[PDB]
Amino acid sequence: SWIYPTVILCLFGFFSMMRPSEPFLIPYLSGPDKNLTSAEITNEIFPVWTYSYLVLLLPVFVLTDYVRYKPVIILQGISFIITWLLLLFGQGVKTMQVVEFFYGMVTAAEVAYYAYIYSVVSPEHYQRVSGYCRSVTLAAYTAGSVLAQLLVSLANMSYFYLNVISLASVSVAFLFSLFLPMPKKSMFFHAECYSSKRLFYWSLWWAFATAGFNQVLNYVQILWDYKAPSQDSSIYNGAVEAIATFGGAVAAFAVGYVKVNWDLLGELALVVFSVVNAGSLFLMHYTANIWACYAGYLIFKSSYMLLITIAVFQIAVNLNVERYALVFGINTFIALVIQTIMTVIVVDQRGLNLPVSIQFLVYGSYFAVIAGIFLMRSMY
Amino acid sequence: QVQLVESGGGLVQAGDSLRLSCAASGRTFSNYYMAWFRQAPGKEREFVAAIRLSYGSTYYADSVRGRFTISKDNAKNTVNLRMNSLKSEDTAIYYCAAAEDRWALAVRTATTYNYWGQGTQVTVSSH
Ligand SMILES: *[C@@H]1O[C@H](CO)[C@@H](O)[C@H](O)[C@H]1NC(C)=O
Repeated sequence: SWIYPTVILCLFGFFSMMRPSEPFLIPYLSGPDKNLTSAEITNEIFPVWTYSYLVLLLPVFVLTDYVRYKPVIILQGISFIITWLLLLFGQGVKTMQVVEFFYGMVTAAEVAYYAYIYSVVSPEHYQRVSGYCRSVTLAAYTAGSVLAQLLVSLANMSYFYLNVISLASVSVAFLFSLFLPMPKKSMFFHAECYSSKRLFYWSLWWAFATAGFNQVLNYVQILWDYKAPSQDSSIYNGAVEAIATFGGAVAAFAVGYVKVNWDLLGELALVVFSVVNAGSLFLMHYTANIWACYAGYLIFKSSYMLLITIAVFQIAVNLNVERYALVFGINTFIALVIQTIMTVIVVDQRGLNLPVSIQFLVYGSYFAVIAGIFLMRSMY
Repeated sequence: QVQLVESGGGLVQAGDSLRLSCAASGRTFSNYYMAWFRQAPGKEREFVAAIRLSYGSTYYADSVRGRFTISKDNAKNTVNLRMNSLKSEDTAIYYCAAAEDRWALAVRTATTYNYWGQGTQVTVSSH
């Protein structure tokens, strides 16, 4: 009974997350086919993704539970199709802002994909099905990155034809979406946990770490373009992305397997990994070596998954499955608020309008400051 | 007082190219936004391209994107604009403007620039 919805959802997720053009977005946007400047991409286009994601988050959550999930998933597929159609044939800065708005809509709709299985799968089968869907998405992204690198290097394909493959993949995923069973119920519509201090503390770090991680991810490719202009040197954005994703997945798997009291060792290890994230970001900033910037990105992505995995394990240790949804929804909303404030102040043209050559000094400082403040309260 | 002066505009056949140079003076210019605007008869003043002198960041309007490139020859305190594959829709008077670098600077809004040139005309004739 659980096999059919699970297999269909896993097929949709795999084909939606398989996007060979995602590692080479900056080389594509700044290439001859779009002629977008680095300042325009970083301080006018890219910030719009955070704004739309923050604005659309809560309404999409409320719509999802009430419409029984499936319709939102189909909407996510439609948004994927529109986003890549615009990416393939769009032109100018305004069109890219529309693309960013639709991508933010796509991201805000990902809650339906993971919340869908609750209403169609028995509570006894929740763990394995959720693990299956997460692993399928991770494998899809890694395979897409590896294929993107293989085609660019060996096959010699252009960045235009990488977006054609992504459009075909998302179209197939949408075609898979129209066959999922309609959920017959929902957790809230169709059926005070923060009072605990531990939940508040762990939620805070998760929210702040997630904000920093998403801010760094949105601009890491622009930093690589700055250090190694794509138009004159060989680039390995697919291989680097694939290796970083695999390292993060291995770190997340390792966290679960090794058994240790995270009530006592949680804060020390967390602070250490925040310091490691700060050091990797500082290396990315200062280092003039493109290989060192790749290594720093790998270290940051692997260490963050070491961090967020422990944070999520500590948050959900006592929460109910019903409470997972709203607690984590609030936590991602607050992380989006923090990221929006950061983007407005730093990256936005209405703030400091800082180029990518200085942003990563602010992100390393951000992570170091996170670790420093969290370290306090020890004595006195 | 800052003083912007342009040169290079002229009568150019449609499809050809043209270069425009705006030499700022009266001050040491390292923390200024230097931009180009244009105005044709019966229309409003339109952004063309801008450059950040400190960081070298460049901005373009989608109308001229891919054809116009804005650079900086600091050796003479001049910001240059090269125009390629000109069309009849590019006929206008071009004004270079200078804005001080500071917090919350709207690069493309003409009201942001407190110094403006006398304007150099570029009329594009289609045979
Ligand atoms: C971008 O600029 C290049 C060189 O100026 C030009 O050949 C190309 O057609 C332009 N592309 C677009 C879509 O603006």
